[PDB]
Amino acid sequence: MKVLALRHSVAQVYADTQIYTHDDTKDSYENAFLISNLTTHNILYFNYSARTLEILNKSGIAAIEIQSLEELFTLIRCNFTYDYENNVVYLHDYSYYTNNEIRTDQHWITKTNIEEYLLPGWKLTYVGYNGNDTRGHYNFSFTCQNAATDDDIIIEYIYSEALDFQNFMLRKIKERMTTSLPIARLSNRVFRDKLFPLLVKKHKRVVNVGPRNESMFTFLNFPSIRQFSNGPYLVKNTIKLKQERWLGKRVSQFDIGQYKNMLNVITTIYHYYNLYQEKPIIYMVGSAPSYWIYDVRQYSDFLFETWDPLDTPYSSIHHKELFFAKDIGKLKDNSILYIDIRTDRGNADWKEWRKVVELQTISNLNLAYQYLATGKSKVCCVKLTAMDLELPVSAKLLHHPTTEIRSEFYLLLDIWDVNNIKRFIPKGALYSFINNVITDNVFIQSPFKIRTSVSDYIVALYALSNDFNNREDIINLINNQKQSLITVRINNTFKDEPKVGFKSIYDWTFLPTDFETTNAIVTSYDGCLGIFGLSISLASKPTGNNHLFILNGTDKYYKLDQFANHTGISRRSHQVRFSESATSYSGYIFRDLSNSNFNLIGTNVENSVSGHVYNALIYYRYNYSFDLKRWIYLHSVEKYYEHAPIELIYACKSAKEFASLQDDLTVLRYANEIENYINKVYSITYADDPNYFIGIKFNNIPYIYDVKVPHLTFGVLYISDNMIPDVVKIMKSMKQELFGMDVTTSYTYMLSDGVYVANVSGVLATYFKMYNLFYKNQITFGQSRMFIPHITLSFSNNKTVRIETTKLRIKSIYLRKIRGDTVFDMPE
Amino acid sequence: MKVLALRHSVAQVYADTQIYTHDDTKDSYENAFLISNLTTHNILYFNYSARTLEILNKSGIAAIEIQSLEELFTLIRCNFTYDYENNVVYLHDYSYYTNNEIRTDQHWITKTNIEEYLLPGWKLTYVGYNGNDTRGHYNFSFTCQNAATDDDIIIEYIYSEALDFQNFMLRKIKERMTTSLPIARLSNRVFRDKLFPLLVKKHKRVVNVGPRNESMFTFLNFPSIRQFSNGPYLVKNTIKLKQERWLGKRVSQFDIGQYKNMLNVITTIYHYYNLYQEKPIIYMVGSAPSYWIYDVRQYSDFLFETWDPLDTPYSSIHHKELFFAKDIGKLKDNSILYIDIRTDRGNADWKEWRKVVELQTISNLNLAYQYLATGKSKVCCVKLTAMDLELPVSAKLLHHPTTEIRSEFYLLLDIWDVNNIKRFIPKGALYSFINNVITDNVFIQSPFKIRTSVSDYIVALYALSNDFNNREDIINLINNQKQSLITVRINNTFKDEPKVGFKSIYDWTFLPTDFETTNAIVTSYDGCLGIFGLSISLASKPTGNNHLFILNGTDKYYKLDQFANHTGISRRSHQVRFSESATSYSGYIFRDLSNSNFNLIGTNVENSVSGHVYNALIYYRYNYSFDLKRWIYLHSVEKYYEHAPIELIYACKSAKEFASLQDDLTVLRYANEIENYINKVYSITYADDPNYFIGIKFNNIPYIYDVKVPHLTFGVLYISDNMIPDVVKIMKSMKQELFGMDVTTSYTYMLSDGVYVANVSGVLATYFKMYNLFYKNQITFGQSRMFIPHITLSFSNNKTVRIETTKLRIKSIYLRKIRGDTVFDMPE
Ligand SMILES: Nc1nc2c(ncn2[C@@H]2O[C@H](COP(=O)(O)O)[C@@H](O)[C@H]2O)c(=O)[nH]1
Ligand SMILES: Nc1nc2c(ncn2[C@@H]2O[C@H](COP(=O)(O)O)[C@@H](O)[C@H]2O)c(=O)[nH]1
Repeated sequence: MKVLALRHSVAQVYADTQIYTHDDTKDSYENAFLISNLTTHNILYFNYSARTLEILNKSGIAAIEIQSLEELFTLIRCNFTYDYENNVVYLHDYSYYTNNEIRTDQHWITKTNIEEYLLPGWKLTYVGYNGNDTRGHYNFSFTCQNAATDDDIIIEYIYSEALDFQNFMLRKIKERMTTSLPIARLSNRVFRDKLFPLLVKKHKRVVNVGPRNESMFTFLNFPSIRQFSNGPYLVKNTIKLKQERWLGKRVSQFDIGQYKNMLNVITTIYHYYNLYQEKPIIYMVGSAPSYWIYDVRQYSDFLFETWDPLDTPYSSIHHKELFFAKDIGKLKDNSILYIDIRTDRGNADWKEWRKVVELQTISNLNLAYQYLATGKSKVCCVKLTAMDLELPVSAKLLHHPTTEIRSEFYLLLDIWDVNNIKRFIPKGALYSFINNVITDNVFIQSPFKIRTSVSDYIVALYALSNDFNNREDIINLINNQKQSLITVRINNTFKDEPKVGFKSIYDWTFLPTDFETTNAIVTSYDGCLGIFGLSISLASKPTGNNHLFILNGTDKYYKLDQFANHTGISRRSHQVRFSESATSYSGYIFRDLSNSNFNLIGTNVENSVSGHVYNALIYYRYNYSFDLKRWIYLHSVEKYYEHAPIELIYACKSAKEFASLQDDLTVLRYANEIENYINKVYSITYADDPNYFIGIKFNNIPYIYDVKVPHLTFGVLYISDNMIPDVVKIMKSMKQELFGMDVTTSYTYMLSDGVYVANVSGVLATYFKMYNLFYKNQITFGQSRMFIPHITLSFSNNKTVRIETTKLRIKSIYLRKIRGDTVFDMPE
Repeated sequence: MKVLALRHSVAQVYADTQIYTHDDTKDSYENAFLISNLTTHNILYFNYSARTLEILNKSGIAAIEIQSLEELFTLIRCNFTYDYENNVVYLHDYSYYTNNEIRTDQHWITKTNIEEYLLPGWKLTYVGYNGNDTRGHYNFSFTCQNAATDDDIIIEYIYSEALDFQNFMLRKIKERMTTSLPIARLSNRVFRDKLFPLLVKKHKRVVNVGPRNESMFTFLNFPSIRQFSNGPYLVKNTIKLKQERWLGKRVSQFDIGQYKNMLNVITTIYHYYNLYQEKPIIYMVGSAPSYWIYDVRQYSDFLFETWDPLDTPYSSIHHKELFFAKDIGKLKDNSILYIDIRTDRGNADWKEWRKVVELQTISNLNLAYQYLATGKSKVCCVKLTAMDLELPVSAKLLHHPTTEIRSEFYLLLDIWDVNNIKRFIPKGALYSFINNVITDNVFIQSPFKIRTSVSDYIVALYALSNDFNNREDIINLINNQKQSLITVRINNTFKDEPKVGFKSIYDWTFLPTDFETTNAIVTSYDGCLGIFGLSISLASKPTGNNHLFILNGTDKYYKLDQFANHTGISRRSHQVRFSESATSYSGYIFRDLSNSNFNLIGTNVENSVSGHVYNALIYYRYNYSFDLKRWIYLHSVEKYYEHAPIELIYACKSAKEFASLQDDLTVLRYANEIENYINKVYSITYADDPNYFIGIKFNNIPYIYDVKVPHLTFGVLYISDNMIPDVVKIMKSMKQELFGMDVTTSYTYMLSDGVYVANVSGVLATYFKMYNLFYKNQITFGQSRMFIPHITLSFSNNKTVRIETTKLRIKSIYLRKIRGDTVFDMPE
């Protein structure tokens, strides 16, 4: 939506493409609301106060100050993510292709030969995390940087099994200039970066579920988190594999040895974090060039100590040019040891040189056992060729990709992988692992058992919703659990399909109303950006991979008009009402017809009902950022605004009817889901065949009438005959809000056959309060019909006569017994 | 399938269209099995014994004796349902259209004018229940009758809102001669007729869920059943309805007053059964012609006492030609009173004649209250026009259809509908009920709360599976419940769609493996016909509205090879193996490839594995009549046949692979559903890196070999060193089943690289038994690999050499320690 707030005396409207203008000082909250229901994508907000920007930025709507026009305004056009507490703009613009470069955020790729393999004239540069080395280009009122990088192209290529690179990047560079900016995917690495370091301090613990190599680096300075994912591959499960022979396969023009050397270490550490909640010393041998070190130090600071003949530019201590051979007792315990002692064949005979590779492998294991023989908290990660070896069963294999597959895989070990566990593995049982099994993830820790906990702050962002997880176990994990941040997918389709996918995998799909939480928000992506200190410039789409977010047990459940609020509620309706092929009164006509006020749709300008909810139900696909359920519970019990209980049912009933004609079975369910939850948090009682009624007499009715005493039957009630004395409290306590309300009549109509009446206006708000006042005193009031206030005139069938809006005022009020000869109260 | 058993010396094969022949005396149930896996639809079985027919008829396969050819054989061609205990054939042939008639089983339609409204030349006749008046036409070795009637055409027409009848029947008569005979629909009224009268005595109390007007007459002689359905419409819910005026609507050329007069009584009774498990006297007034009485007496015998000026042919006592006016104390209590006191306008003025209709209505209510003022167990059903009246809230309205809508509806009352409950109803609130609300069902009793019970024998045949019922509540109703007969729909589609429908309503879809019952059958429609004394001639289709049946807590759980047995298991495979575009060994090749015996598919003629289950998994859509789960649990614990535990996993693993290539995600689930249930009822242990092994030495190996001692490693085991003394028991107890088994070798092969071996044959059955005796003695034995028995010859790579099948015999057996220098047992 991208609100751009411009200087009062310096501000221009030009022939732009998606620009509305807004300017007012009516209210801070009410102005932001009126903005947030505006249609277009780019809005100029000419005279402003900081609090109207606060509310929007809190609502996930990116709203920012603009002080100048030449570059501060033209470059903040493009889409972005805004941290509204440190005033940093994370742009997501792929217009940097124009000066003919790609850009990464990993230093190691710059030292490859890749620029030989890019298209002619292109380069890569500006290597910083989130583009934090972009900010040197711009000089604004705010800090700014373009976090768009092409990590996708390079990393997918490695996992792509394709060999021509120019063909590859030319394909993908054309995909972005064709298809939609995946803004939600890009904004997550921003979200993840600030999401954890504050969460860790606030709760003192955290568990994450399903981390992928999106987060290879997020957690390197967080030992005290415990991540769970797909389990590892074990030596225990090589016995499955059919035998196979050397397969010389090349899948990368440019050498990516530094990438696996980075991943195998990183895997080794998250393992060490899994076992002990501490973080190690990191010894190394055989790995000099190590341009992947500087990538690591941008996140967490580790002590790297290396033994290699060649240059290690990036380390604390490069101890020797000798490679660590048997001086093994000189190592500290709190450690990991990464062994990559290797060789390179020259032109020597492969059949005889193979003998050398076998002997190193025997040695490299002897180093591993002697390491793990003495001290505790020691992990290894050792180099192996594919030959017959005696390996521990419970150990974990790794084959992160490389330049080319030529028979080697790495093994990592723990202290208990030595304690009397050993198996013999044949040769071709390893090649069968090498050649077909690519390791996908450095996070090889055990799966998350789906059950509630009370010490755990559980995060689960894109791990659950998979079809293979028990639906009810995740539901109960969400309902019967405090302390979390869970994400699940919304049922964004019609005909209520419970499982939705890509023709590869299906995922479980939810509505908001699957969950009877106790104190929790259930909002969208943009809403939770606001909760955690962020705001985004692009709105969510009605279809596509939208996801419910669920915050349990948080400080922000009571702060309703701040976060996950009624912002954005009517944005799509206003499009339908005025523009997209309908009359402006379409919603004002339908809901009265569907609630049996179909004779009268004149007074549907004002005094209609079913405001917030009817929009929340039929356009949930757009505005599920508004947690409807949280809105209702906090008005059951006053913890601004107030509507009667009755109005919410009519909002539900009309959405059913609407979804029936449309045949949108998902709204139709969602309407059923709500209305019996409305009848849950509070009951509703109906004096269907009442005994008493509240009546209002007037001085003079400016109409023709044959009924001997015209009156307004203001409401009916069914009570016991000694709760009269506490009914009369209410008439007495609000006698002037009835004498003081603008009763007006302007016309006659036909309420029904043989019942010719007037219309009364301007009274309902008092009627809705009166229903609430009687309610909590446990007094029945009102019928299941819609109370349309009317003054009876005659039992005939006549013509609607219009007069000027003539004010009527109150003779008296009275509480009358139906078919009785006496009353007991009448204010005056 | 329709097995027709022909006389030995009198039996003919002619140029017929779907005829196989079968004839053998091998073994009774093995013969029926071989039959039941035959392809075609009509089978001649030339020389037979009664027990082979018993098994099939018990298996739901209709199998019958044929003694003659001219008419006993030619007319038993057509499809039918067979009661194999009373030897009655219920034919389902619509060839009676040829002599130009329709046929009903309700006497009242014959006295209408309908034959004026049939197509020219047609008639209707032969009015008996199930066609029980057909049997006078045929003189066979068995009783027989054609239960095909055209109740559909007439009854749908009444509920169709269409007015031209010739156009109607001509449409539907053409639907049957176009589309498929719905047998699963016609055989149910047979099923329902014998299903309840035996069930009521056995369980002592029966509840049925969702009865429709399929069963208007089934239950009239069963008070002690308690039916539940959609609740009634109440006076309480007229307050919803918009006001409306007289709507003169004609929807039936022929008068169907007798139909509503039948339904309103019948509704009145099932109500009385609901309140008081009882059955009443049935007084009447205003209803003389009453040709619907004889329909009632064909099911249950009631005392009907009528007051009407005109002829009542069918009753016990037509007391007077005066109509029951105020002599009301002369009635017995245990009763229902049906009031239809009415009039017929002549040419009198409708505006003045209307006054008469109003006064009767006031009177007809006075009769109703005076009735229900004195005695207990009294139920009324009274005639009303649409006018303003003072009605009880809790009463129940009825507008079963009629000739034409001209402002009348009937009301029924109970004893508590009078006890200080009354409301005023306006005129047009009734017309709005009349004109739009057609009553659907005489069964207006309250819904079934979906929860388990221990006194209840619950039937639920086609009521559950609806999308609006909580899935888990019905699941737990099936799992956590004994004493029932539940039906649910099968997931007959691919891509595992949980809810399936007609684009009108969706219904919850199941697999068999959703349910961990304790002692229950989960079979098809045809299987349960066998259980209850029936058998059907048409097989179920792979797609269409197939339904799981679930019998809990019944005497027949242990009788495996009788009911819901392995009958029919391989019918579709044999079609695929030989005919439908594949080699006969296709299944014998695939399952070895998918279980890593892919080097060898020579010995897949015999000694293959995964027999019953692999067919039960990939063709479940055809043979879900075989409850796979019941088959497995009763072989976990011996309560004929025996296979090893190991074989069932390989059956599951191969179905996964099969369903992966096909991408049939439902088998793929169903395979996962089973294999961890296999690992549930019993564990499996694997000596993956064993310590000991069982070895077998031979006199002389007729091959070339370089290993110093060729041997058969018959099996491996991982045990403690003082469970040798109870391993040797089994070494001893089966020493001759090893010496006595037909060890044979016929060729060499390559088991793997550098391992050149022979093949051993004919030993596995002993190997599978041995696995079980070590098993229940809690001894590990076998690896996760498939044990392919082999004699090692040389560590080279050579050519398969074939020899004649040469028998090898045992020098000795021995239990050896892996890499040890001693043994401790060797039989000889
Ligand atoms: N009673 C009530 N009315 C509202 C509320 N919010 C908006 N409205 C009404 O709905 C209108 C929405 O205007 P629109 O967004 O359709 O132009 C407002 O001008 C106001 O009349 C609310 O919270 N409570
Ligand atoms: N072990 C075992 N084999 C069976 C069983 N039933 C059938 N078979 C085998 O499977 C074959 C099936 O023959 P088909 O029906 O394919 O012509 C039988 O001839 C027999 O060899 C059984 O219950 N157990």
